Amino acid sequence: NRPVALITMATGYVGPALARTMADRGFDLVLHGTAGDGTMVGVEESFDSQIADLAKRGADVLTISDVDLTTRTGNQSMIERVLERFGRLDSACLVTGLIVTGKFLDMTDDQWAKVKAGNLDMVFHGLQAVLPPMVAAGAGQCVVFTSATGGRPDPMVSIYGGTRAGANGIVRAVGLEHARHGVQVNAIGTNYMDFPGFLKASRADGDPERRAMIEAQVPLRRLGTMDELSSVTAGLLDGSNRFQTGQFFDFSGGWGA
Amino acid sequence: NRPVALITMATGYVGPALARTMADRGFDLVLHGTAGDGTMVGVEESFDSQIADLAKRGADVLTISDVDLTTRTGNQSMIERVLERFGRLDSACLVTGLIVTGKFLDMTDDQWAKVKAGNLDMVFHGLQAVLPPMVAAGAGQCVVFTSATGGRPDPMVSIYGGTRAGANGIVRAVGLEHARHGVQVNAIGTNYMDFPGFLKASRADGDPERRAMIEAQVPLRRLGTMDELSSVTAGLLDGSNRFQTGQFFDFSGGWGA
Amino acid sequence: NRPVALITMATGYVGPALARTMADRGFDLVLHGTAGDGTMVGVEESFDSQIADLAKRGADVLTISDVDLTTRTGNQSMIERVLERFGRLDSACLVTGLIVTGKFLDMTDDQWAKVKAGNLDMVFHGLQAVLPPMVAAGAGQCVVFTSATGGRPDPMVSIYGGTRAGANGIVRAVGLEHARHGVQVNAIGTNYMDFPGFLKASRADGDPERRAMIEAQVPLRRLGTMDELSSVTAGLLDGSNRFQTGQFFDFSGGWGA
Amino acid sequence: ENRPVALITMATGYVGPALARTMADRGFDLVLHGTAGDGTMVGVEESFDSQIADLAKRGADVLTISDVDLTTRTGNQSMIERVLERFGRLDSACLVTGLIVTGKFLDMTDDQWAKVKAGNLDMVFHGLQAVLPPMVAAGAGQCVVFTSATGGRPDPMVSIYGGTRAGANGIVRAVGLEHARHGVQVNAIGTNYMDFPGFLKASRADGDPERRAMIEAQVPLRRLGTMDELSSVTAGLLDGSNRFQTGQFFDFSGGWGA
Repeated sequence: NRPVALITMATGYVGPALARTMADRGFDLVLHGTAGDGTMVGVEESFDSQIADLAKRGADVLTISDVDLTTRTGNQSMIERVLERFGRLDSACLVTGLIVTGKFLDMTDDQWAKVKAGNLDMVFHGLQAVLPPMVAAGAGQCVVFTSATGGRPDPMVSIYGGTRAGANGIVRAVGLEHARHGVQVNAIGTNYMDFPGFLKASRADGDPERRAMIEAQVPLRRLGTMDELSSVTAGLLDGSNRFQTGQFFDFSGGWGA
Repeated sequence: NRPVALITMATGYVGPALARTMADRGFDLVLHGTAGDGTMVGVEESFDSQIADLAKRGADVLTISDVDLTTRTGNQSMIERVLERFGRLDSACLVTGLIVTGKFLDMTDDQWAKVKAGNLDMVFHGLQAVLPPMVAAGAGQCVVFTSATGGRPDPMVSIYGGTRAGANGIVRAVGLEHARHGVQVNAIGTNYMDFPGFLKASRADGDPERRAMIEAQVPLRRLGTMDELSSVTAGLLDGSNRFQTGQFFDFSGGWGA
Repeated sequence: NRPVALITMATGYVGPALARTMADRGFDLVLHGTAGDGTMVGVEESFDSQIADLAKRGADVLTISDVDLTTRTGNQSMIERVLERFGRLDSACLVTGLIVTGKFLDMTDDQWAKVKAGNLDMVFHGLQAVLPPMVAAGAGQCVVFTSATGGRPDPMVSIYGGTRAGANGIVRAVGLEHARHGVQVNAIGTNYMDFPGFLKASRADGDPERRAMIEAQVPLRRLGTMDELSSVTAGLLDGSNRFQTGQFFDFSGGWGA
Repeated sequence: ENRPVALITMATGYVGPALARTMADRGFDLVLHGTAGDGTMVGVEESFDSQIADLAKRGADVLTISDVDLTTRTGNQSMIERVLERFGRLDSACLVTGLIVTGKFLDMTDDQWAKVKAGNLDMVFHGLQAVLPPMVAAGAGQCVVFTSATGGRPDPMVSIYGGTRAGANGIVRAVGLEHARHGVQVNAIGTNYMDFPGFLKASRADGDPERRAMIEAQVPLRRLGTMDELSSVTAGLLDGSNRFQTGQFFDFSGGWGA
């Protein structure tokens, strides 16, 4: 019997690559994201284009694209649909967050209201939904993607970086509370990754002059690739490492060290 | 003229002792308080008994008891009133939070909203109100009280400790973002303190067998007094130390070491 | 043109397991350790027996067991022999440390001198030996095994825990000082692992119920295996992840969260 | 009548002078250890001849100790033996430790490595071993070990120095927790960008405003810390007013180590 791996926001960021890598390791996948083709605001790899590659790797694919992951209902709905299809949930990769930057005294009630939703509510409702089935099974592995800024909340990223630290804080407590059930909850915070999502936050967009200045701010003088991030993320979701929980791993080329 | 120091939730916890020593250090006082049934500090010393003593120490007191610090309007209104009374704001001690404990999967949507309001809203709107008058003056010292759990979000205090950890991160960024203006924003996190609030929550206010057990959980084998906590807090708000900002300080007899 | 992977104290702990998986990933190997067989003073797997298996996995092997890794000579010499055999060093796993425990005030000038040599001198000399060949090549992946006590130096393990924390600090700085040359240097710190060393130093066999008392102390209620550890270790040395450096990874089932 | 005793090492510079004045104001008798001599000497920012005079006007007696090697058991053990014979008690101790060593990690020699270990680690291990017995017997005591803000963020060009300082904090943490049940506190203060010679020389900005202008700009609060500020914070951990912190590390670098 093939285990199941849930990957939220799987139309972009690490989802696609992680989906291919998790399939190779013998997992069935339940991708969540934005339904659509390459010409979409939040889609860089479509479901159908993915389902054909994951099927050649021997994986069945449930897809979910009609849930507000910032609410209890949307998260519980996703999990209820995952369990009726496959009847199990062994791994969950909850990608969370809304990026908002600027001066702390220019932040508005709306910005403050919506950064808590992306960075904290997605984590709280996401974990309340994925854990119950893992607790009953006696084994599970979760990876909550927060942000490297949570490890070092810096100026001009105050509310965004602070709430991410709160997310990592929740992850630690939750990772240790359910460790005695064989369920692992860990956090992975990235920064300076090579994907269009981060290219929108920083006005580099492949610009050689602006790209070089961004690559200069990281100790390893390069941006991270989704092939690298998927490898380490799968290491915490493929049952090959069951001795880490409640921890936060900075993945930013030495930036968050 | 005398420097002005604001103290929130000043009827309990560190408020009383802090105002006593700050007056001894030459500060005028703005004491904020609340008797709302849903508040964590409580009423340990009434403003009626405090203004009497603090006036014997040479301080003029402004009292505020009709503002909700979980909202922008309440905080902004509170700062309108201090600047009309004294025309300046130098030090600010923002006590925040709303205690909620339990197993992560037993948390309700309102317990999750009550902790976001106490632990994060009071800080976002509190800091957005005290900083402008300090930045204009080019000087200022702020201390926001979070909790020792922010440095170690443990099981059974997942969303409390977690949101405290998010507030400590906000403090880090804000304390650095406004360091250029000579503004200090630090955060103190306490635990195992000797005051009616904690004594009653742990059911050790009239129990010797309980206190002995409770105190054995602190490396220093005792509960911290408010004179100790005010002495440490006053050193970050009396002008004697202008070289620490954006930092978190554990105050728990080593529990958070 | 297979890349080379150096592993030290490869007769026990992670050495044996790591070698196999590194061989599985296409690495020629250089193994340091002691001579003997059958846990004969730290020999969990004799070199004679390892090369046999590592050869079936298509990996050449060089053995070194006559150097003192607490000195500049032994380390600089060990690398002289690695490069004359293969002419390259792409990965290095430096295992370091001599265990000492007891009351801090009962420690002697001898115990203090010993733990410094195992926990600090080995790291300092080791890194000065493996880095040069990687800096020249422009690529390299190093891992220094310290101890989970380095993330939380506790009583009864003061000098041992502190010196480990010193090792981590070095690894942090060194990992950042050479990230611009494309060289990674990270640290792993374990505790409660299922291997003769910890088992003997914790009364594993003899009071076998004591093992249950020890497992109760780990959040995940188990001892880690060298397969899990080698999988994580290999992931920082197999070239799949080149976006982390100067970081410390606790590996103690959450005990260091 | 009966005054508490406070031991301060390396008292001729850094924080010792400003710390000795505020401790005496708080009613403490003092034990000053330093590399004694006149102001014209290296590391001597304020001679004991002048310090002792100032502290007596503040109502504090003073004992001087200037012939011990604080990197060895014999030195610290002797220092404390002479402290007890004079005052019969030891209540507070501020152990200043370390020896600055910077540069690229590869360029580090066995002698540099051996020396940063003796300054950042040997002084801590032996110092705490000598200070704690009388404090434990007295059921109460407070120690502050001065490491370095680098211990909180070991950066490039300061590897072995910051690394060993990190270990120093780790020892302070373990030792601070192990003896908390005896009423004894041990904490660590790590500073940087302080306005005093030792740092001004290391940073290569002693007589240069242009370079110091750059140095201060590296600090969030855009200035260098003063010994009055540091002595104030330090005295709070040694004057009996705060007995609820131990095994902790306090960064004091204007936000640089936040």
